[PDB]
Parts: sequence; C-alpha cells; structure tokens
Amino acid sequence: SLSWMQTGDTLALSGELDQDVLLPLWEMREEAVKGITCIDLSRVSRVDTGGLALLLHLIDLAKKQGNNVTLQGVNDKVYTLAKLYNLPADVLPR
Amino acid sequence: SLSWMQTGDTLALSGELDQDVLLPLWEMREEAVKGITCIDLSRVSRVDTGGLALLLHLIDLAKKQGNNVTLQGVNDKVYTLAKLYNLPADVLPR
Amino acid sequence: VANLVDMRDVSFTRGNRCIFDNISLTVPRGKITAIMGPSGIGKTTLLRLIGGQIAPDHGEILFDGENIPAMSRSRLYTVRKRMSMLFQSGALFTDMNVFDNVAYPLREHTQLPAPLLHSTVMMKLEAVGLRGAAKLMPSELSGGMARRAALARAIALEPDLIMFDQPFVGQDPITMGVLVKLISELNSALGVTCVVVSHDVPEVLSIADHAWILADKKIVAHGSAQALQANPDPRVRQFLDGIADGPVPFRYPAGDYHADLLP
Amino acid sequence: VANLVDMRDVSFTRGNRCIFDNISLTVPRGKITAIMGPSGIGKTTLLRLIGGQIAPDHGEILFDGENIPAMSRSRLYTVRKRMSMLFQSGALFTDMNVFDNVAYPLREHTQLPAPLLHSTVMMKLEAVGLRGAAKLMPSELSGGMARRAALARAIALEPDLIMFDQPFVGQDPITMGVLVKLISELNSALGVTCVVVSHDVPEVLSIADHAWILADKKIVAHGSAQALQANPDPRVRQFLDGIADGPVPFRYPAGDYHADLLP
Amino acid sequence: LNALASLGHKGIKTLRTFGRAGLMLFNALVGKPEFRKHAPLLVRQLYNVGVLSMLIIVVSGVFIGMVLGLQGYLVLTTYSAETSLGMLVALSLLRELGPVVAALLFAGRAGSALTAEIGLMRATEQLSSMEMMAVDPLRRVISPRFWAGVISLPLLTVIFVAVGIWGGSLVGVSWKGIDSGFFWSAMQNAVDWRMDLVNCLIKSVVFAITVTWISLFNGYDAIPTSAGISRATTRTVVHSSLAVLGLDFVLTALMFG
Amino acid sequence: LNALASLGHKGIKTLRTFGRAGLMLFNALVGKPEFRKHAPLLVRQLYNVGVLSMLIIVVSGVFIGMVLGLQGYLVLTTYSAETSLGMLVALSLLRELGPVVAALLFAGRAGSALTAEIGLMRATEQLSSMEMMAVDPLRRVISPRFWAGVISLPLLTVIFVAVGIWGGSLVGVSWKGIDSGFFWSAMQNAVDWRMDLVNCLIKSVVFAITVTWISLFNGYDAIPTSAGISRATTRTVVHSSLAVLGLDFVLTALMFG
Ligand SMILES: Nc1ncnc2c1ncn2[C@@H]1O[C@H](COP(=O)(O)OP(=O)(O)OP(=O)(O)O)[C@@H](O)[C@H]1O
Ligand SMILES: Nc1ncnc2c1ncn2[C@@H]1O[C@H](COP(=O)(O)OP(=O)(O)OP(=O)(O)O)[C@@H](O)[C@H]1O
Repeated sequence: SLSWMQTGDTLALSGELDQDVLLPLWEMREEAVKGITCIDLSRVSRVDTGGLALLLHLIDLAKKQGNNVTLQGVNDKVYTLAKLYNLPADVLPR
Repeated sequence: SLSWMQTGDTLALSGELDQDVLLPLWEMREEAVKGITCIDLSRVSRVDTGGLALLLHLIDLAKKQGNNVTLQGVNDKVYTLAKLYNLPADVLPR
Repeated sequence: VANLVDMRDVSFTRGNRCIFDNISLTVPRGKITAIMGPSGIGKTTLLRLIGGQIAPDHGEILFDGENIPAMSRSRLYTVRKRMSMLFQSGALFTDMNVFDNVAYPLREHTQLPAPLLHSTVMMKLEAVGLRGAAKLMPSELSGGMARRAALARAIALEPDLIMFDQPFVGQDPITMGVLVKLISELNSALGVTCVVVSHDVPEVLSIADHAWILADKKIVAHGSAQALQANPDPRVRQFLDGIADGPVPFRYPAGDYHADLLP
Repeated sequence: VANLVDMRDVSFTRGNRCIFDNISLTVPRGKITAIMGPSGIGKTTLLRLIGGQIAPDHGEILFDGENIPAMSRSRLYTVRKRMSMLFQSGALFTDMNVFDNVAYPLREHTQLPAPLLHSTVMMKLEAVGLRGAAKLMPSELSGGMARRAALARAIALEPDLIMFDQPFVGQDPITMGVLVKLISELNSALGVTCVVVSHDVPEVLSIADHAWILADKKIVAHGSAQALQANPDPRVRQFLDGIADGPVPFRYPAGDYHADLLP
Repeated sequence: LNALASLGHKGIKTLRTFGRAGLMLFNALVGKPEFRKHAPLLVRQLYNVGVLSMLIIVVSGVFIGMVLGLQGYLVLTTYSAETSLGMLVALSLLRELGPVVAALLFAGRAGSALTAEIGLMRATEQLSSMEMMAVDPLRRVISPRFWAGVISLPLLTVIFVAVGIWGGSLVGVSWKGIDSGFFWSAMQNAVDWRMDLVNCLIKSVVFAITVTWISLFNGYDAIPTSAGISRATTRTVVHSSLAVLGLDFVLTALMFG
Repeated sequence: LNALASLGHKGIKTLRTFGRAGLMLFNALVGKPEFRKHAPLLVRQLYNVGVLSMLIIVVSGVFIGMVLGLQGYLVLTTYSAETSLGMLVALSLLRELGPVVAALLFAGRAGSALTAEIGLMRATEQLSSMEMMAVDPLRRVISPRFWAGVISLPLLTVIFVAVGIWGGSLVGVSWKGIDSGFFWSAMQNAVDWRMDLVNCLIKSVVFAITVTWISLFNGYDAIPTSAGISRATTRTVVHSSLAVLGLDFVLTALMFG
C-alpha cells in the first residue's frame, strides 16, 4: 500500500514504497503537488530504487510552480543510496 | 670440427661439439668404442643437447662389451645440464 | 535462519568423471563468501547447479527453506527474480546498445512509466561508474567495461543474492582494484549477499569472510580469513602460498629413465 | 655490447589509433627483462613487431648489430633459428601428438639420427616436467600443461632469446608457481635471455631485473626492481599498487546530472 | 565382439539426439500465443533470413533459366520441335528444380548462418543468462526464428521460379530466333493448376519445415567452444543436403505415382 | 553527394581483396618443388577432403538418378518413346547436372570445412608461430591443401555420374518394365567421346580451381576472433555458389554455341 495525505501545503506519505505499488502515484503528478514545502517520510518501511526516483521526481517538479521542499523523517536507508548514486545538491538537499 | 683420437684404451675428443658436426661420429659406433675406460673432455668449447646425447650414447654402449667408463676434464657446463634433465647415476656417473 | 544457501550432500558425475562427491556449504546473510579450488572443475559447474540449470543426483539445496530441484516450472521462474548471476565473459546481447541491455529485465518483469523507467536505469549506470557509456554497442567495450555493465544489469530487480562466476580473471590491477571497491559497497550498502567463486588469492582474501577451499571433490579445510592463513596442511599451504611441488605433483606419472631415452 | 635487443625510436599507428609513439628499450644479455602496461596495448603487438612480423614506420631495431626490417627474406629466416616465442594460448598443431609437436623443428632445421633424435627430445620433456604426457593429442591438455609443452618446443635449437607472450594469465598459483620456477632456471642455466611481457605485479617482480612500464604510448618511469617500488609518481603508484582511482579515471566522461535523469 | 560394443554406444547416442530435436521443438511452440511482442520481433528476423537471402536467389535464378534455355534448345532442334521450349523450362522449373535448388541455396546461406547465431549466443552465455532473466528462450528466441523460415522459403521459391522462367524466355526467344507470341502460347495450355501449380508449393513448404528445424537444432546442442561450433555449421549443411534429397525422392513419388 | 563517399570506400576495399587473392596464391605455388616431404603430407589431406566427401556424393547420387528416371518416365510416355530414357539421363547427367550439382555439394562439405581449419589455425596462432619456425606456410600448409582439391573433384565427379546413372537404370528398367538390353542399346550410340565425355571433365576441373581457391582464401583474411570466422564460413558457401553458376553459364556457351 502507498497511501498518502496532504496538509494543504505539505505532502504526507504512508505505507510501503516498492516498485510494484508506485504506478497510481505516478498518475498524480499535478494534483499531488500543491505548492509543497515538506515531505514527511513518516511510515515508510522499505524504499526501492524507482520509489526513490519517484521521490526524486516529485521534489523536482515541485520546483518551477512551488517551493523549495524541505525534507525530514528519513530512516537513514535513503542516505545510503544518496552518496551511492552520488546525487547532487540541487536535486536532493538533505 | 669434431676431431677425435684414441689411446688404445681411452677415447679422446677435440674441437667443438655442436648439433651440426656430430653425424660422422655417429657413423663410428663400434670401431669408435674399443673397450674404452675414460673420456677426456679435452678441447670442447661448446656442448649441445644432442652432442650431450651422443656423449650419453657412447658411454652407454661402452657397457656390455667393455668397461665402466671414467670421466674427467668436464668444463662444468655439462654438470649444469646433468641435474637439469635429472640424469640418473647408471647412465652418467660424474 | 540467516543461511540463505545450504546444500546438504550433493553427488554429481556427468558420467565419466565423478566430480563433486560429498560437497557441503552454507551461505549466510550479509556475507561475502568465497569458493576457491584447483582451476577449472567447479566454476561454471557449481554455479549453474546452484542456480537450477543442472539437477543433482543426491542431496537437497535450500534457499530460505525451499528445495531447488523440486519446484514447479512456474514457481522456480518466480524465485529467479531474487537471485542473479554474472558470467566470466559477461553476457550481453550483441544486437542492442548498452542502454537497452541494462534496462532489459525491467521491461520483462515489471510495469513502469516510460520517463520513470528511463531515469532509474540511468542513475544505476552511475552506480557502477559507467554512465558515460550510455548508447554503445557491446563490441567497443574493451573487456574491462564489459563486466561492469553486466554488473549494473545484475542489480535490476533489487537482487538479494548475486552469483559472481569468476569476476576476477585476466584483468589489470586497476581493473581488479575497481571491482573490489564496487563489490565492497554492494554488500555494505543494500545488504546483498554475493558468492564470489574464483582463484585469485591476494584479491579474494581482502573481501571474504568465510572461505571454502574445494581442493579435491571434498570440501577440505574451510574456514575464516585468518584461520586458513595459519593452517599448516600441505594442500592449503601449496594452494594459497603457491608452493611449486607438494601433494600436487611437479611432474607426470611415467616410466623409468632407462628405456625411454635408451631405445 | 651485451645489449641483445635495442629499438631506437619506433613510431607505429596502424592507421586510426597511433599506438607506440617514442618507444625505446634495451635488453642486455643474461637478464630477465619485463614489460608491463595497462591492459592490452602492446602484448601481441610489440612481440610480433620485435620478431619481424610487423614492420615499423620509424626507428631501427638491433639484434647484435643488425637491423631487423632491412634483412633479406632468406637472411631473416636464418636469424629465426636464434630467437623463439611462446604465445598466450600456446601454439600447438592440433593434428599431431605431443611428441611430434615438440620434436617438430628438429626435423625442419637439422639432420639427426633417428634413435638419437628420439632420445634427445624425450629428455627435454623431463626438463619441463612433462615426460609422462608423451603421446597425447593437444586436446586433453587442461590448459596448464599446454603452455609447458610449447615451452619445451621453444627450447629446441638452443635459443638465446625466448619471447614470452604473456605466460602468466588465468592460471592457478600452483601453476604460476611452477612457471616461475622453470623460468628461473632457464636464465640461470643455459644463459638464455627472456622477455616476459605481462601484467601480473606480485609474480613478475619476483624474477625481473630491469622493468619497463609502458603506461601511455611513452615508456614512462622504467628502472630496476626496488627502484620502481619507491617511485611516488601517480601513474606507477596506481598501477603497481592497484589504486582504484588516480590519473586513470574511475568513471567515464559524460554530461551533468540535470538532463540525463531529468528528461 | 570387442568392436561391436563401440557400435552399442552409438546406437543409443544417435537416437537421443532425435529425442532432443523433438523435445526442443515441442517446447518451442506451446503456450502463450502472444502477438504484441513477437510482431516487431519476428519482422527483424525476416530481415535476417529473407532479405539477405533474396539477392543470391535471383542472381542464380537467371543462370539456371539461361542454361536450360540454351541446353534445351539443342535437344528440341534434333527432334525438330521449336514450340516445346516453352513447355519444357516451365515444366522443368515448376516441378523439379524450383523446389530442389532453391532449398539447396537456402540451406547454403540461411541454413548455415542461422546455426552460427544460435551457438554463438550460447557461447557467450546470452542464453544461460536469459534463464536468470526468467524468460524461456525457446518461445522467446527460437520461435521467432523458426517461423521466420517456413514463411520465407515459399516466398523464396515463387521469386525463384519467376525470375528463372524470365531468363529462359530471353535466350530462346530473343537470341535464338523464336517468335514471342508462339513461345507463351504453348506454355498457356501446358500446365494445370491443381496438380502442378499448387504442387510446387507442397514440395517447397515441406522443405522449409525440415531445413529450419535441422538448422536451429544443431545450434542448440553444439559444443560451445570455438572448435565445436564451426564443426556444427558444416554438419548442418551436409545434413540438410541429404534431407532435401531424402524427401524429394519421396515427394516426387506421391505426386507422380 | 554524402552517400556516394560511402561507396568510394568500398570500390577501393573490395578490389584489394582480389589483389590479396592473387598475391597469396602466387606465393603458394612458386619455388622449391620438393616431393620428399609433400608426398606423405598431401595424402593425409586427401583423407580430409576426398574420403570424407565420398559418402555424401554417392548417397545423393542415387537419389538424382532415381528422380530423373521417375520424372523422365512421364515425359517420354506422353510422347510415346520408351527407348529415349537411356539417352536422356545419360545426356542430362554427363553434361548438365554432373558438373553442377557435385560441385555444389563439394562446396558444401569440403568447401566450408576447409576454410574452418585455416582460420582456426590462425586463431590459435599456429600460423603466426610457424613464421618463427622460419618455414613459409603458403608452400607448407596451403599448397598441400590446394592440390588436394583440384585432384579430388574430377575423381568426385566420375564417381558421381556412374552411381547416378546406375540408379537411373534401376527405376526405369527393373521397376517400370523396360527390357534391359534395349536400355543400354540406345545409350550406346547416344554420346560421343570428343565433345561429350571429355567435356564433362572440362566443366568439372575448372570448377575445382575456383572452389578450392575461393575456400582457402577466405580462411587467410578472416578476422581471427570466433565471431569473424563463422561469418567467413557462410561467406564462402554463398560466394562459391555464385561462382559455380557464374562459370557454368559461360562454360555451357562455348561447348554448345
Ligand atoms: N554435458 C556437459 N556440458 C558441459 N561441459 C561438460 C559436459 N560434459 C563434460 N564436460 C566438461 O566439463 C567442463 C565443464 O565446464 P567448466 O565448468 O570447466 O567451464 P569453465 O567456466 O571453464 O570452468 P573452469 O573455469 O572452472 O574450468 C567442460 O570443460 C567440458 O569439457
Ligand atoms: N591489422 C590489425 N591486426 C590486428 N589487430 C588490429 C589491426 N588493426 C587494429 N587492430 C586492433 O588492435 C588490437 C591488436 O591486438 P592486441 O595487441 O590487443 O592483442 P592482445 O594479445 O589482446 O594484446 P593486449 O593484451 O595488449 O590487448 C586488436 O584487438 C584489434 O582490435
């Protein structure tokens, strides 16, 4: 499951993040982002490579209409994959 | 050149020992050995592998008609090839 | 139990040779296990046997509690999403470019959005340091870059066990130095077990944790890294230290020096 | 002058690549010289060039004072009795047995008595420790014994220079341990020079006396054994010690991380 | 007898290869009749075996018709019948040489080079890694090639007979002085449709089932070293060449018995 | 034009291979006509290309004669002339199919597998080490193979026509009810010696010069990796198969013009 919520200005996410549950959340890419400024990483249990890339896409097109999105709640598995694929600052700042 | 002499009971040898000069001395194999007991190694300058093997044949058929041939005058190049091909005692004693 | 792979007592023999009598090995989780033997007897043999290409004649092989040569055709197809391999020559489809090769099994095993699929395979080429070779045909790959591209193809469906069919042979110490650096991270990050099977002592010992020396058909003298560095058995001293003649003969069995050179 | 082989200033280029600009090397008598490299940038190229298979476009090559690509057809045939080679795969005629292969060039270059010729080639199989493999076809040779048989075929006409086209690749440390033991005696005994050309640092340094590291097209940083062990140049520290990334890049030249994963 | 035990190994061995040929092909054409993937996958294979094999057929097809029109012209003139040339080379091509020679050259070009691509694909373990991809290659890489043969060779024969019979209409009509309206006229009422025209296809389509199967089987059980694969290529040409004549003598007995 | 420069590379490239084919063969047959070494060396090569190619010729030779005796039997009966069968299959074999089909199968078995042995012998550098032995291989390994062809194929044709014409004498005489003494009788005064019997050899011996040369050249300039060698084998079969029909149309023009 990839249930997700909003606060009106901040996108929430819950459930697990796999490469088999992410396709309906790809269908929401313009009503999903609403001038978002933060991303919770609240109830993630596993992160996958494409689910990281889906995470990487949502922050990126949250530019040019919205805010510079802050990050929090990371379970320190994504930071392992961060320097692994040596992702730059301007696509993923913390 | 592969000039060679006898003493009546001991085969002498002179000149160089190459793989290109040894074929007439192969033709002498029964008039060459005359109950020989010693081999001089007097004027050898180079020894070859087949010329060693020609040397190894002359001592060997000097058995069963003649003596147990003593050896001398070796320039200490043949002793290098001796343990190289690990030649036993009964075919080459010193 | 953390033991991912465990074969109990495998008895092979193709039919004339009788390789693999009384073999046994355990592969736990989080490890970098290592198998080393004479040279050319187990390498492609055991790895296709452990993969479910060749069926044994005795024993049982576990992958988290399931017997491997007893599954269905469909069920053993499904467990192939877990484990993958990496061949000694590098198995690349020649009639493609290197992008489509590494992005191949994503199109065969999952449904992905097209700009999303394109991006997530592009970053994984950076994960092996091979992003720049993006649209090359697999002919101009100079060998060294060929193995790394199949390695990025190996980590596709998040594999939990990656079989390394001799990654280290015939290569430069800079290229061997690259491959030990990549394979060190991929067990530390991502928690992936890997079964390296080779014969290269001063490289495999820098990464292994529990080696298994397969000298004869038996699994004689297996252990950890520093334990096998001090075992004074004549087999393992000859193999790891490269002794010229021990129990393994220097020469060949032959006759005496009396009739062979004296006809 | 004891310098057997000396090429002055060779300038190659097949036509698109420009390998070998400003190369230079001296090979003296009694030595075991050694040539390294990065990974396939000289190996079969230089050795057929030094043998008189491929003509250069510049420079002069000496073998006791004679220019090699200026001799006649007949005269350069005659100097081939001096020098010989040993290929990376082992060049054995497949439609023979291993006796006739090692006894081949004796029937092509000298006149010998038949029981004498049979005996003198039999002992030379003992010289490589391969007397027992006497009448085998070159298919059941298991690789390791294949190189040693061509090595006994190499020492046929008492050669004074034996080119070793990568003897050390893809083999077991016992088999590498055999080949360093044999090649040590054949320079000590018989005074034969040998030009080993490979890339295997912890084996070639145990036997060499004056190495020549051919990193780029130049012959940069050549010297003796312990002298190149302390040279802190970034090329020779990366190559001999296997540093993962120095001047040789880790990754490939590519674009930025802004348009490749963000389409 | 000591020598009769060496035949006892062979009589079991040579029959198990026939068991492998049926068992490989039966797995190749059963289950999942998917058409979304194969329809661009197959049409790339017809560029491999159809288009590259097209040029050799037509440039050899003009030489057979020019020879039969030349050699047949002497045999008719000694029996003094000019008009029979049109019902000779039409007769000879459409029932004898059309199915037999075109299948020979197809075994030559497309028969051998298909076997090379299979055994090489196992030699670099592109086959053995596709099992780790959990895609069954026999429906995936064999059946695009197998249907690429049996569809091709009937369309390789009808191009052969036509350009063969056109070259026959050159040397007799134009060069060796025969009226053009007379040549086709004897050919019009020469051959029927029911036991001649479709009969050319029956001889040709049953050849394509054998040659494509005998080619792609030898790639599947060849020794993957570089020695055994070229041995398998020259085993494919010699085995198809017996099977085309081993079938044609049977298939000429039923139609004309 | 930008595309016409891609043809400018080819028009120079494809002519330099013809320069290599003459230059290799000219060095192969000049100087040192030694016979002490070659006479046991050559007779081992005739076991390679003559004896192994013998079985495929005879088992296919009986099928051609049985087909032509079957198919020819319908064409004579519609023109009501029984005796013409003996002067038909003798006619057709000895001047048309004898030189053309036997050379095809010889290009099949012996044409391809000779090229495999050459390119493999350069792939393991048995060629490149023989230059270090200072023995010129073109007189040493090529000319034992080249003479092994042109001596063989005339003796491969005369075995083909004979076993071909014997099978033709089965199905017409024995099975399809024709007197035996009548069949050879029309065949006796059928064909002469001067423009028929030696003419079969002239068509066959000029094929052996081409097929053996076109086979052993492709082994000499093939890419020594395992991919390029099997490419060269299927380039040898397709190039000989045009050259046998590219010559036969010329060689049927002179004899019957
Ligand atoms: N049915 C068979 N399939 C494959 N190889 C077989 C078979 N029967 C016998 N063999 C022999 O056993 C060997 C199996 O291949 P092998 O495991 O040696 O490949 P490899 O990758 O070279 O392994 P290594 O590097 O350890 O030698 C082959 O060399 C082959 O000669
Ligand atoms: N005319 C040519 N002959 C041979 N190789 C050529 C030629 N032109 C270009 N090349 C390329 O140059 C290389 C020459 O062979 P190379 O010296 O690399 O063999 P090697 O034994 O692999 O040596 P190394 O180990 O240094 O690669 C080949 O890989 C080939 O692709």
